[PDB]
Amino acid sequence: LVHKPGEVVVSYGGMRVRPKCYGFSRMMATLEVNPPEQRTGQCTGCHLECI
Amino acid sequence: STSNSFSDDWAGKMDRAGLGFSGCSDGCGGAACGCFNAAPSCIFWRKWVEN
Amino acid sequence: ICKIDGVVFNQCEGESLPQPFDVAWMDVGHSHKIIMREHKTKWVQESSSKD
Amino acid sequence: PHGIIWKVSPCAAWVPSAVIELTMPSGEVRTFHPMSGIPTQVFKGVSVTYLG
Repeated sequence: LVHKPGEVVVSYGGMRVRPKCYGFSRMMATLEVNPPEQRTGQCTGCHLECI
Repeated sequence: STSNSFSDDWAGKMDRAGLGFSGCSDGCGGAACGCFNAAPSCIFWRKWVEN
Repeated sequence: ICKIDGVVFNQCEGESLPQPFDVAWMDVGHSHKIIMREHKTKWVQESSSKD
Repeated sequence: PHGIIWKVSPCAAWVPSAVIELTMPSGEVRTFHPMSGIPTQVFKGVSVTYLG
């Protein structure tokens, strides 16, 4: 018998899945870009009166 | 334990600077944060007193 | 995360510079991969004849 | 010689609990026992808990 812990089973969200390969590595990905740039700076039209 | 938060650029190496504390904190990621990686960025800060 | 190596994953209305990201993943024989952060694994031998 | 085994579980809380037969809109139907303040092993995002 070969020296190994055997097959590995992983559960995610209560469901047990039997994957093909299991590993941890890096991967190129992008990020979210939110350029608000003073969406609502200052704008209002009102008036004043006396009672 | 590295507390020397001076990369040969701060103005702490003066005779009029005085007493201070070499502190530091992390940053943010994104186009609005100044970098191109959603990860904390190294941002150093130095405070002191004057007369 | 918005795009992984020119593959549409989410809706962000904008792409940024690719950056390495450490995250685990698994395959089930489909086209794209499935990344998972929080997962519980279990190693079982089962005394299979293939080993 | 015999091999009698007992199962003891100490507890001093006695919090109210109930059973939940949740049915997902997709068609799957499962059951679980939620607790009053303890996570109930969230299944596919749903984290319905009970309060006493």
